Amino acid sequence: AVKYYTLEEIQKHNNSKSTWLILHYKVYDLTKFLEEHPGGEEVLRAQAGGDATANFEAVGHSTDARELSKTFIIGELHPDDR
Ligand code: HEM
Repeated sequence: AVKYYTLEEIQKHNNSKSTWLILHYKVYDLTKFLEEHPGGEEVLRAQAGGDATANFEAVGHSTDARELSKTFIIGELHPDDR
């Protein structure tokens, strides 16, 4: 199962209270990951509300990181937005 969230909504979740972004048309809550993320908070938060696939892939991110991302998958991008 998965919950679908609208890009509208995701754009509201783009700051300290909620840092969510699209990667590969899925919604990753990194809100409680800001401090943890070795790349720093601002790098995600800058793209948050938007898609960051290109950045995520440009950075490579280890298999383990990709796997860890699943732990933050809170939903998919709504098909209306896809
Ligand atoms: C999907 C959620 C993400 C997870 C779980 C995650 C996890 C990690 C981890 C564990 C590292 C260490 C690199 C490694 O060992 O593979 C890292 C580095 C990094 N991440 Fe992420 N990341 C995520 C999303 C993003 C996003 C959206 C961006 C910002 C556009 C980003 C930018 C970076 C940068 C700049 C580094 C540092 C690379 C360096 O050391 O030069 N990450 N991330």
